[PDB]
Amino acid sequence: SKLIHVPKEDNSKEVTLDSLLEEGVLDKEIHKAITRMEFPGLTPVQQKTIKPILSSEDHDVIARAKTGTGKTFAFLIPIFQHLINTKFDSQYMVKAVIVAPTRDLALQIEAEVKKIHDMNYGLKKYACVSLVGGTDFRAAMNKMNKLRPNIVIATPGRLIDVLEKYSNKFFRFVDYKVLDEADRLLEIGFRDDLETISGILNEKNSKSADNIKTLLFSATLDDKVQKLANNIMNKKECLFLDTVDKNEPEAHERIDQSVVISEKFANSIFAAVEHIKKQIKERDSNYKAIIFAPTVKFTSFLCSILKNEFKKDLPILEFHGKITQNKRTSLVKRFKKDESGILVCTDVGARGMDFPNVHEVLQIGVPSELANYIHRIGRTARSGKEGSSVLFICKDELPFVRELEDAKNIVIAKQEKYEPSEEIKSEVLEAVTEEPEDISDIVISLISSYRSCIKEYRFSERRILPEIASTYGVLLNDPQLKIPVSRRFLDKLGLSRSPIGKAMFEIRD
RNA sequence: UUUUUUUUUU
Ligand SMILES: Nc1ncnc2c1ncn2[C@@H]1O[C@H](COP(=O)(O)OP(=O)(O)NP(=O)(O)O)[C@@H](O)[C@H]1O
Ligand SMILES: [Mg+2]
Repeated sequence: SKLIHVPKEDNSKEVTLDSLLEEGVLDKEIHKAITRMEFPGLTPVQQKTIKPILSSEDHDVIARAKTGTGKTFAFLIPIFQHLINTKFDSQYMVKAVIVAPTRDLALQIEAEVKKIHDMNYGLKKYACVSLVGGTDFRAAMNKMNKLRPNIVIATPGRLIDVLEKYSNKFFRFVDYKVLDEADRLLEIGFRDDLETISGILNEKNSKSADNIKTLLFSATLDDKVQKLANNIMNKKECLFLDTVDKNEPEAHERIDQSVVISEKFANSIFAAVEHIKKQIKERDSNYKAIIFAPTVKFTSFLCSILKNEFKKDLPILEFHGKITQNKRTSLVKRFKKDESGILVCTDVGARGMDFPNVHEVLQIGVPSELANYIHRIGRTARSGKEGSSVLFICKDELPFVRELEDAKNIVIAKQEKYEPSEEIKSEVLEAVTEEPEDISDIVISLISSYRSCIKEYRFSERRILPEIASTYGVLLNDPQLKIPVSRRFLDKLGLSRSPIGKAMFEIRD
């Protein structure tokens, strides 16, 4: 299908809620809702996408816009307008399906729909239900039946689950599907699910298999997502609306980026602790920060250290996929409202989540994928605000920083070295209550995570894996101690004959 | 000795 490029341009007439109202694109009721939010104007992506999304042209839409620049309302505004345009047709049926890669992001998008409802009670007739995992299935279906929503927001697993059982009842009249964080939903492990969802929706559609229009949004995407999305895009024309220059870096330019390079992976923990201690002092505890880590087990470990160091100064919140869904939701609600605190998380919180007035994004080690560097740091500097980010890595992770320059055109000007004092090491290690078996589990989780991104980040396997493994000895304060394991385990790892495996493990079987 | 998410509360 034909991809039509509409690139970023300089002096082009500003689009406003009024001008869209005056020109007949937006109805009074949706103009009213958004006006009462009292935004200075419409963001660039909103100005660019609202009219094309609503145009009677038979096209799909792809939109690129930097983190924190209002992509959510860029799709919700025209979705509401479509619901108004067709209000007497199939009024009890789902007309728009929005899919997100995480439950908390799905729930956030729903909360934003509810804000529109709150600014104009006349829009409540266009009801919304979220379909996400870790929530009661029956309670959610009771809500579908009671409210007969025109808008569904969902994560892929639970959406497929509902569709296999109830696609005929609610989903035969869908006109739009939206992939938020589209590039993420089209990677391995979501792409097949999105193809399944798209196939069901197209097959059940009462008008035709090509009826549904598809909208893709992300801060990180290009021409190549069209290829990846080929089986889910129905229309013969695809509009690519871009608010970023072709060669311009995708990272938000307002973020003051830096990297702190240690000799050892474990030293990044000490660097981060000292950085946080200094920020708490200098800002008189007026400090709101998010710190990312590579694995669930390590995030949990890092939370223990940060609580021991900083619980007296700031709240420390632990956010990952093994936290119960009730707690994930309640902690997201709190950190959205709070003026200060530290959110410690995995890449579950890398994309989409909008926590106002975060001062800094910190990262210990590398993201779960290259693009997530851009999304991670984009948790700060949202809707016009300032922000900073610090990447704490060790020397053997430097090829990641080179790949950021090579692949994404991101050059971090501020780079410095770090070496921990014996004082900080003692302070951090002595409060660690984890048993050796727990430290082993934690470091093994890191070995696995790093092993999986060696090719993508161009690491040297023979250097990076031993360095990650050596964290075990560092944390037990004995640097020639290796991780005790079984031969059966080493065989499973595929390192039984490797000198790399010999440098990491001791067969204490 | 589940590497990040993502139905199984249908
Ligand atoms: N026109 C506007 N003017 C000012 N703020 C806005 C506007 N539209 C939305 N916002 C706010 O901007 C913040 C970020 O919007 P959001 O839609 O989450 O960004 P996004 O582009 O999806 N970011 P990401 O998902 O991180 O790539 C939210 O707090 C919105 O309320
Ligand atoms: Mg978003």
